[PDB]
Amino acid sequence: LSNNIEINAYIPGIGHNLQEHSVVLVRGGRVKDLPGVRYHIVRGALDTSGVDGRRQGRSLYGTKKPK
Amino acid sequence: AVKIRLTRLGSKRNPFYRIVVADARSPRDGRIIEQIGTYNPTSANAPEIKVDEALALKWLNDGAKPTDTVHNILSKEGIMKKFDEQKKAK
Amino acid sequence: RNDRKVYVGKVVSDKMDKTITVLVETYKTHKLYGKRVKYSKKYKTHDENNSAKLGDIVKIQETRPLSATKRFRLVEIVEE
Amino acid sequence: ARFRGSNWKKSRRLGISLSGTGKELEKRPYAPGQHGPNQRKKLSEYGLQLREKQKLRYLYGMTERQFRNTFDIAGKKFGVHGENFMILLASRLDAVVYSLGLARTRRQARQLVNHGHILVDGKRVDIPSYSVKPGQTISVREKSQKLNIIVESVEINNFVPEYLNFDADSLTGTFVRLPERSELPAEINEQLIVEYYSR
RNA sequence: AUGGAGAGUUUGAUCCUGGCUCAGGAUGAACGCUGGCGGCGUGCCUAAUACAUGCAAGUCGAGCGAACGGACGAGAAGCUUGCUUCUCUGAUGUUAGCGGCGGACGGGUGAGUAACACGUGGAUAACCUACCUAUAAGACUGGGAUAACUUCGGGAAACCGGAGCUAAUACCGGAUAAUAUUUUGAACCGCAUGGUUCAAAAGUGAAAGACGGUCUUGCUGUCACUUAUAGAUGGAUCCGCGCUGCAUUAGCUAGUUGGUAAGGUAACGGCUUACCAAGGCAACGAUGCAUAGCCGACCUGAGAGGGUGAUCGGCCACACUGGAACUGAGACACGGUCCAGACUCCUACGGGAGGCAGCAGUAGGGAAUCUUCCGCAAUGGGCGAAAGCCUGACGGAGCAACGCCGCGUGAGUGAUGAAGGUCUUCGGAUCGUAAAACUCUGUUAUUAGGGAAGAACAUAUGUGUAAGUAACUGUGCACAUCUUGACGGUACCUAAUCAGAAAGCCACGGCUAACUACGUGCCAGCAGCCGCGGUAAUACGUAGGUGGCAAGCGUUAUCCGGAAUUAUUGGGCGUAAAGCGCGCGUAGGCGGUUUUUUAAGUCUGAUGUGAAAGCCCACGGCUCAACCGUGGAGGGUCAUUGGAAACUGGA
Ligand SMILES: [Mg+2]
Ligand SMILES: [Mg+2]
Ligand SMILES: [Mg+2]
Ligand SMILES: [Mg+2]
Ligand SMILES: [Mg+2]
Ligand SMILES: [Mg+2]
Ligand SMILES: [Mg+2]
Ligand SMILES: [Mg+2]
Ligand SMILES: [Mg+2]
Ligand SMILES: [Mg+2]
Repeated sequence: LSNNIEINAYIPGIGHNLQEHSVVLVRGGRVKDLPGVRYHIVRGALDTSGVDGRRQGRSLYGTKKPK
Repeated sequence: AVKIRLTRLGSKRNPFYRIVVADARSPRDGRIIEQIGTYNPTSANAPEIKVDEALALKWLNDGAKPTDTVHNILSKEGIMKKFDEQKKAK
Repeated sequence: RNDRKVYVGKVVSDKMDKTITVLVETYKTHKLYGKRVKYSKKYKTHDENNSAKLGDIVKIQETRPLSATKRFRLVEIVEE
Repeated sequence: ARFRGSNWKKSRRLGISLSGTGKELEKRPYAPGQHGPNQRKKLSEYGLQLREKQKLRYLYGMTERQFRNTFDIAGKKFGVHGENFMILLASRLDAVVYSLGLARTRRQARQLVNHGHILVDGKRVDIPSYSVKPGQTISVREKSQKLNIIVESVEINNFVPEYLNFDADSLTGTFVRLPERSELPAEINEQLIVEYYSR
């Protein structure tokens, strides 16, 4: 993180375009299954791309309105 | 210099002034010595005015000097004439 | 005209020259539990003639600063 | 109005004629949607309180924020909270115009007041949220004194409550006094809404 | 009386205990999707990080000399009487400079500060105060300089020197004046120290002129000047009480605590020094460490409480870092000075310069916070006699759904249940009066016209009246008139045209309102908790429908609530977490019955104060509302004072 703390962040949605050195936005909220994963990566912010093919609850996955 | 002046209240494009005795160095809308009245120049197409004559005369005798608008307001209320008459006939 | 605060208290030390320390006792109430609890405050007062002695109940009155920490003057010895 | 939706579907959902005619419930008195027919589930207590609140809110054609604010201000009045809330909802210019009968529908009266065909004490009022008070008069704009809709609604002689005194010749109504619970619709249990806003 | 809801989850099942979690409210928010408008607010919380550039403090010619400038209007005719020089007059004006006042306000910031910093209540017989107001008395008589300017010399610049000359409301001597200082006497009074008044004397310094009127240089108006005493304002000091975490911080203090003398200060004082003494603080938490600007208030809660200290007001502190003083009524001074330090810049390399936590803006940091805008028209401030100048205070506009409030995205009729989507038991059901179509409206929007208030004034011009005058001009007051708008041709109003440009977000297993079909098949994926998904998934993704909201809806972060889960209100310790292994005993806490007395607690009345804004109640004004305004009510463990004696405390 920008404060030099290293964390594990879950990537929500189906399919992602993230690799090493990608710049991502991280919010709170742990994944109960994953022990040491205590944060989430916001979709549709900075490098992270929106979920492709998502149509319901798009704002939660950073997908634009298809129209 | 003690002075009698208008401190602004109300809202944007809707001023409403309180008439206050305050030190000249104090901020406008800030510390005051004592309020004596109110002055609304946007009421019923005629400036509404309220003043306490006793306090106005006390401060005029003490040495507080009004501003232009406060002097006009006190003249309209007749306080200036009474102060002048008392000073002349003291 | 305007008077100055006067307190009554016991003398708890007089080793200083012309100075006696007076312990005024009060009872502040606990702000949450409301119980009465003792509160002592020591006052440094001027004793010009060293009349007051360790133990006697004396009376003090507030004055202008007289020393680094003396703000009171002995008025009378209520008891002894 | 602000909610531009199927008032028939809303009436069917809430089991009440928002228009007051009953046409919506005449044929299909059950809820809309794929599961409308053969619907037999039982509402919980929260569901019942919510349904009562929604009945009143959609009856008066208001949004949730304004409805809640009106309920809050009514709570500050002296008396029974629910009755005060109901009379305050009745006092709205939309409700007053609709009761006077210058329109055949509450939404139509809302559009009239919004477009400014109404005057209160002889002055224009564009805001349907306006809260009328006893002793005031509601008139109609001269440029719109001969509107087909308004004249037809006036011709249809509807009942005028006691708290309103109307004269159709001048198209002039008067808000005489505050309404009463009996005058206000009895299909609403205001205690349920009070409890809903309690939790 | 205005006020208080619970639910899921430990088991095969149960009751209890117990934590975890959820439903509410809030925000200077950020992010994701989406996004029409108006009104009122709010908008660098991070780096007290560094800052390009512009602007944020000047004004006074009615204090002063000088310079520039040149009307009105002189002289010769160049025979051009329309153009001309110097031998003039030279007015309306402008300025670099001396001098006065203002640069100590206004604006920014919260680093430091755990402290009489702040809040509340008091005290100063220990204090200071320019400008302002009132009263009284004065403003007399002389003098020496210097800036500017001219000249010579040295500089890239910053700018420097030497010589010569000249002003003042600049500076200085003397004269008279004191409630100020010394001494003596007297009168009265108080909270130790002391305070007020009177009478004698001795020492003793103040000042200024400018612009006008009458003109008799005599009188005199306004402003300005000096001394004294009061008022007002502002500031200073002291004190009770309140105001934070840690003992895995227990000792701290040597000018330290007191006295004497002196010095010093507006002022008292170890404030400082010399001497004498050994005192002072601390388990009622000293010292140390950590963190922090404090408050009015703000959020939440039924309350008690808990959390916070943005915007606005008060108080404090700071101005690259540290120290110091100068000038001044006032500073140890944000856009002053000196010194030291870090950092940065310019240079002709000789040497010079700077401090945005002012308004914009740049770079950087950050999840994140705006225009290098307009005007002094309003209010306020500085200077000026005034017009007026200055004013990034302020008043406005610009941007941002950041918040709150208001209005839209249409309304009536409309079964003939149209097409089409989804489901189906293949009959139908549903989207659905929804749609289509007819009728209506123009809030909004486009076009074209009209168009506020906010503006009071000041000044100037006319009169009237009042103190003074010997009388005017003037001065105070009163009534009239010309003129003054950045916003802005904006708000608002009118007329015409069109439903036409203006709906999205989340959710639908229980909590919790809302269910079905396909795809998938412990995978992909969901998830706040319990959990869901391995072919019949209302829990994953899509679709139809439905629910909640709606120009917003969700997510994340943080605070209060629910949590009686630190329990004063309002919990416990046999077996759930919890009685020290047990004595002896210090401080503290608590304490048997009666009588008298005190009034510290306790109870009751009066007075002052608890700013304003805010919350609550009422009323009034914006078309409504938010918002704005005005009254009321509230808020102290507050203080002074008078009363009662049952209980606790004292005798
Ligand atoms: Mg700090
Ligand atoms: Mg509670
Ligand atoms: Mg300065
Ligand atoms: Mg600066
Ligand atoms: Mg700045
Ligand atoms: Mg960045
Ligand atoms: Mg609690
Ligand atoms: Mg046990
Ligand atoms: Mg035992
Ligand atoms: Mg108040």
